[PDB]
Amino acid sequence: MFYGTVSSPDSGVYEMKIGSIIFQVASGDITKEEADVIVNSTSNSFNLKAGVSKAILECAGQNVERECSQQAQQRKNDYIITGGGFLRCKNIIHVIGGNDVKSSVSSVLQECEKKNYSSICLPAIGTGNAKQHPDKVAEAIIDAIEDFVQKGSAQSVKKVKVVIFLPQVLDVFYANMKKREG
Ligand SMILES: CC(=O)Nc1ccccc1O
Ligand SMILES: [Cl-]
Ligand SMILES: [Cl-]
Repeated sequence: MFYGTVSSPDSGVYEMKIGSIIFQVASGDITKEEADVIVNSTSNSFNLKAGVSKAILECAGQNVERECSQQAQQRKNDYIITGGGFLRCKNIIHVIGGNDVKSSVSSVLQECEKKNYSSICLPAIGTGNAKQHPDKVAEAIIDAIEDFVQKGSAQSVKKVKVVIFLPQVLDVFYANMKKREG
């Protein structure tokens, strides 16, 4: 059930179908990507600037930084949605790196359906400052997408891409895809 075949459409990029969704992984700088939503993996204060969060907040700009701290003071949030600033996206969804990764990805998918968005790009959530294990993170991200497909929830969402800072973490994601393939 659900899983297609792993192939490489471009050097260093690997993909497979999960239901109707194209799931892709690659190594690189996520701030150079274009997608409807880019995901940030941050602290429970939404003001971290270390690792992926440093690159995202510096490239998005000061207006996005201020939107984050404004929402953080308003209520207790599991995640926040801001504009894209100077990134090539419509919105940034800022998730907490130390939280359950399957839950965080499920929330991102649901928010993207609510906006009728088609494409998402995320980092290896939790593997930076939060120091979650890469094998557990890969299993959680792919499980969230499988659950979303099984429930019949994929309508607008067509492409989910993980852009991963360390090539060694990319290798862990690729092995998990091969374990699942049809
Ligand atoms: C998960 C995470 O923070 N990754 C990352 C991305 C870019 C630079 C440094 C990094 O550690
Ligand atoms: Cl993290
Ligand atoms: Cl990453």
